[PDB]
Amino acid sequence: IKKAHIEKDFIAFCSSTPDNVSWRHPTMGSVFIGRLIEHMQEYACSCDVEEIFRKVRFSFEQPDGRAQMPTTDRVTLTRCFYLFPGH
Amino acid sequence: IKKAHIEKDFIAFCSSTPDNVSWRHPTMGSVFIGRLIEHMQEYACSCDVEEIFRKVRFSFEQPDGRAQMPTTDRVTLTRCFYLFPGH
Amino acid sequence: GSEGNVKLCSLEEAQRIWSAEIYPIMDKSSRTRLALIICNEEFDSIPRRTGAEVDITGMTMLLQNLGYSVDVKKNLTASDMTTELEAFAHRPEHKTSDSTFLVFMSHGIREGICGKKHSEQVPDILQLNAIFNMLNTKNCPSLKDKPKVIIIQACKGDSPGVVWFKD
Amino acid sequence: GSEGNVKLCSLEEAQRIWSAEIYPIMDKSSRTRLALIICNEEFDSIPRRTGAEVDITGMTMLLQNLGYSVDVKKNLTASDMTTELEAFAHRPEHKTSDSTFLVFMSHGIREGICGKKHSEQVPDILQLNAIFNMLNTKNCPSLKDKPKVIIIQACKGDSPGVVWFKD
Repeated sequence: IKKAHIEKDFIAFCSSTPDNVSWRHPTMGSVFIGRLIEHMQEYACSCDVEEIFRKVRFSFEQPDGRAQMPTTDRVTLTRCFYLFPGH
Repeated sequence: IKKAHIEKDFIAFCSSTPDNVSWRHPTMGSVFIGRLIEHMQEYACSCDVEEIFRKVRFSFEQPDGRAQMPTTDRVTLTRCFYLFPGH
Repeated sequence: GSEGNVKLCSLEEAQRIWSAEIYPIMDKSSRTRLALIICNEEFDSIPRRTGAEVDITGMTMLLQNLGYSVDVKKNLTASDMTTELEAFAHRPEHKTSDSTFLVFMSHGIREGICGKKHSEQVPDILQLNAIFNMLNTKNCPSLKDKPKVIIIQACKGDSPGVVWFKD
Repeated sequence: GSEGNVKLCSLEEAQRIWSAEIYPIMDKSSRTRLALIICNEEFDSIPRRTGAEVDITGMTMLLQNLGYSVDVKKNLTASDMTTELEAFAHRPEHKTSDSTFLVFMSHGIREGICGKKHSEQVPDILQLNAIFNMLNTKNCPSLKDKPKVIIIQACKGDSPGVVWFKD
């Protein structure tokens, strides 16, 4: 028999920090989701997911209006995850 | 009064995943600590901390002997943290 | 919702990226990438999550355009979510996949993600721990050494998430 | 322990890195960077953490060489750890700092980090939540918008963290 890490190559991205609300516009949808899609559409070509997720967090930096801060958790990615769109 | 995010610009780096052991040599010290120091010494010059921490996780990839997997948690860094050693 | 059209990685951009620190991608014509979206919109004791269809549309189109076959499950209890995740983890397509995405969209509290039956009196909660456990190397050996991306749209509690300051 | 000598970032390497997505660094001659190391080595009911001095030496030298004034506190209960973290968070030097490092090294369990008095019968545990809470914008306004790096050497439970396979 051979050993393998029980937990490895995960990344979680949540819409807000512990204790805190995430916002959803009743017609325009969830703000985190919309922001994530837009950053993926734009940066999947040139950035790994950790980089993309950081960019998403940056977009929420100014706590204007309905503030929230997305958070990346339980990251055990040992490598860069590039999506290589088109490939 | 003005609003500020309650939780922002954090990154946690733990020696092992939830439920799981981290190892410490009685004379050589903790493996995660030694590995972290070595990667910081080498990569603080050219990589941001998220990048450095990923490199540390990679060094533990092969579950040889006393296996463990360091994990990055509760990441709300909105920017790249470069240490700029020497500056 | 969103069209989900993704800027393409050019042949030379893929070259600039390619060394030994990148997740390997499988052959386009033979790989069977899978993604799962669980979205709760209608609840027994929580207001309807109006606009969830926009989220479903956008995430589905995006994940498809990134090369994933997308399964969508709606209005599930934590129990149904658990069963669905166990079934997803055992899908043989993962063996000929290089990665996966799991997207959860629901009401949420500190303890985790709300199932359709959730109430303060009788909790119906999927714990984040259970998601990881069900997709771990033991329970999902086919996704060993492959990136598992978990996306969660939910509150983590009812706090506005802010502190006030004068200066 | 380790010398902690760090490869320097050259003037031209700093140029290659420098755009609007990097944490700003304060002037070398005026900034007052702070780091805290809490390390438990001797316990009431847990075996001595032999080799902890190696960890302390290495982390102290490294953090100093990265420009941090390093405070070291040893053999604390969760209560003393809490008090120490509250004091650290209120240090006025953070106002003229650009970042901080917090290093915890102890025995640990699922619930958190073990204080010196910890036993199965009478827990003495610092929760990871409390660390964040104490360094958050409310309780540590001086570190608003500044990177807060938390390093934890501890078990998160007593599992070897592996699954076995034949093939």
